[PDB]
Amino acid sequence: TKSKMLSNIVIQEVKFAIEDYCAILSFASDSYEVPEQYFIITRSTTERSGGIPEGDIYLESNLFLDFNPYGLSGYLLSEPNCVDLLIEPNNYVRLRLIEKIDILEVENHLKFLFDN
Amino acid sequence: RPPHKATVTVTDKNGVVKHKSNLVSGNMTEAEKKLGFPNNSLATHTENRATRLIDLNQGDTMLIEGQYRPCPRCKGAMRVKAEESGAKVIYTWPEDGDLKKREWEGTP
Repeated sequence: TKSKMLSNIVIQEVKFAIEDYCAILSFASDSYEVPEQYFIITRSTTERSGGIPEGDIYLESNLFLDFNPYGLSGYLLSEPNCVDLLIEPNNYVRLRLIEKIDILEVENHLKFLFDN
Repeated sequence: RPPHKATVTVTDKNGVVKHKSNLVSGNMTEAEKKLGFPNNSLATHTENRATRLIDLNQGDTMLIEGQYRPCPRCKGAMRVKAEESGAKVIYTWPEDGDLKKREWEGTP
């Protein structure tokens, strides 16, 4: 089968924090307090604001769409300035980053989140 | 999908129930909304809400009986809550026909 696209959203803001033993990578459709569309990736870290990404990676969204929250298997970069999140089985979510966003900086956070 | 449910009991070091309430995810409050994105969405999970329900005193036990294995930011909320309070925080959830358990304890 071809991989099934679950969602294809434009992203204006990407943020990364490590807070309360959790790495947090967020993709927001706008810069408001309650963006219209978002995905958040999270994974435990061994230290409160740093340390080692640990455990199962987790994915979250406000959009009404079915997917395993623990289903992330990886990512792919696509043109133009696209992050494709691979969700098992054989699904993906396309996050088209507006041009301002340094996609290599987003990728480095993703390499962190998926490390071991 | 139906909201996630949790039952939250806070008992103090002597055994007195200080709090027993039932909780649901979803429907962000304005207090929550003021946290900014993404923290405000992250705060509408049952476990995160529980840790923000009631302040804990040293020696308290906050029991949070939820429905799903604890999410990463949920775990960190319950850990930070226990460490910042010098109290015990316990989370349970059904799995394989049982209630599974995780605990965190701050040591003062």
